[PDB]
Amino acid sequence: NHNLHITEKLEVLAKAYSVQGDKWRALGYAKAINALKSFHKPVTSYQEACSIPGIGKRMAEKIIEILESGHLRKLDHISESVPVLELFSNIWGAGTKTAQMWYQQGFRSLEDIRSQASLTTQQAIGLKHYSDFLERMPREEATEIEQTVQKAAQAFNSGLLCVACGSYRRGKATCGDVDVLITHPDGRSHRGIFSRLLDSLRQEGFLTDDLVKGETKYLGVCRLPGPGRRHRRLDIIVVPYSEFACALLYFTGSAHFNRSMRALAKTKGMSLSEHALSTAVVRNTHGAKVGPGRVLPTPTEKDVFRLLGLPYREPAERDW
DNA sequence: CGGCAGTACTG
DNA sequence: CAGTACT
DNA sequence: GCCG
Ligand SMILES: O=C([O-])C(=O)[O-]
Ligand SMILES: [Mg+2]
Ligand code: NA
Ligand code: NA
Ligand code: NA
Ligand code: NA
Repeated sequence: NHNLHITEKLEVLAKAYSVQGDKWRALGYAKAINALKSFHKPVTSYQEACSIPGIGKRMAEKIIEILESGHLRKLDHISESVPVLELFSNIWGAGTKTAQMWYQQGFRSLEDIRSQASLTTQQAIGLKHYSDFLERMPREEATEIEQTVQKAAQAFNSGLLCVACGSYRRGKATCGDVDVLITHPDGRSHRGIFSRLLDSLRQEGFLTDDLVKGETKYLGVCRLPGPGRRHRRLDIIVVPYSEFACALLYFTGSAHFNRSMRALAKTKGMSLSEHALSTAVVRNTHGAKVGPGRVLPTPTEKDVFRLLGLPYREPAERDW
């Protein structure tokens, strides 16, 4: 990154808009930041700033003030509430609206939340693990977690396929959580396995808390045995084999990469989800799907790329 | 002007 | 439904 | 916030 002197100032404003609920402006900042981090050289001119995709008049103006002034005046008028809103929205299950409500009600600390806030079941678990969920784990621990799930699943049916996705599959040295995708090549024996799989992982003591228990998605908390272990976020998704490639693609990410790929599909009259890539998709004038297209056959991730007219990208090159 | 990805889960 | 979360 |  040739422009840290810019981005680290911009990230502060981005975070402020985000925790305050200004989602679209924060998205604009996030895109301008990544564009700046991918630039090959320091941006040294206003029109050079305007050069880059994701940088407009407003953003170029801010970069010009930073190079001349070494500073961004807007940083000095960020509301005093933002550090507290960030503290609160780092509770799993509390977002901008809950954080703002707690702030309005006078709460200022996690002690205030603990002693006085009404918490959902999910939020109470997030608060209990507040520090642990802000920490990343070594890649090698994510391996142990994936393998724990795989062995529990394969105890029931040796034919079950289990793949760690997310940042793990993209090759990162540390992971904020573990994402495990499960399917069965026969296209049938994936059904109704959650109850037994989750029960098995609980009997161990491995699964410590459940955040979400849906028919296809589980989100929760695990901890490996022994001393020196922290609680870690674990997501599991079980999908039919017919959807494996799109589910693998979705779950491997990155989030930015998925959104960019899905935006591309839309421009070409298609739609991409975790379930399928569809074509001949009819939408209204607001980009809204009003008529469903046809599912396209996507036996492998490469097929999704190919049908989108894209060169194949290995997971490591999807880390956007 | 208005979209900015598409979906699952919770209560 | 609105809110939050996942990639 | 940016961009079509
Ligand atoms: O945890 C993550 O950030 C992921 O899965 O990409
Ligand atoms: Mg993940
Ligand atoms: Na530009
Ligand atoms: Na949160
Ligand atoms: Na009080
Ligand atoms: Na996850």
